[PDB]
Amino acid sequence: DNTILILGDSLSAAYGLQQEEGWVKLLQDKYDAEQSDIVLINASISGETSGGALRRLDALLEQYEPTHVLIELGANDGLRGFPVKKMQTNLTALVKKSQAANAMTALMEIYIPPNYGPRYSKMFTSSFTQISEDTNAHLMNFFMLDIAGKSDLMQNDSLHPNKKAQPLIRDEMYDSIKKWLNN
Repeated sequence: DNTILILGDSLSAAYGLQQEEGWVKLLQDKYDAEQSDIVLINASISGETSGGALRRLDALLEQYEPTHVLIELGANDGLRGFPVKKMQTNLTALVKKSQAANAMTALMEIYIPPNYGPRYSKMFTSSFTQISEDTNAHLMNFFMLDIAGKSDLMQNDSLHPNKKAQPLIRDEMYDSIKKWLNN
């Protein structure tokens, strides 16, 4: 039983693509073809924030009783310049609710452009390390780091990865998930 609830935003919800082209579904295809027992449940919603997810999580945990929760949230809070202290409170509560439901929890590190200056971007990214220290959630590398500088992998809007990016993200997530579940 390695059932992983993916609590993400547009970076995991196949924004601008068909759901079947998105990395979560491509990653399940890979698992299915390699005799894995991992099952991904995608609960990602485009535009989701840390506080919006917090309002949904109790119901998702009751619904699926996942053994693992992988959080990929906060980019929308940071793009909007929301206070990092409040995002940190919200993400910590997400982790603690997941752990209280017996789910092993991972948190993806997120990076944002300096739309509110470099110091806010550092405050924002460092908060994920602080939540991991506070909760013991497993920190995951941001899969966009090696994608966002490649224009052939990004949609016209320069924000969302395109269809070509999805197999690449699938392979980074295969590796990050494998390291977590051996970790």
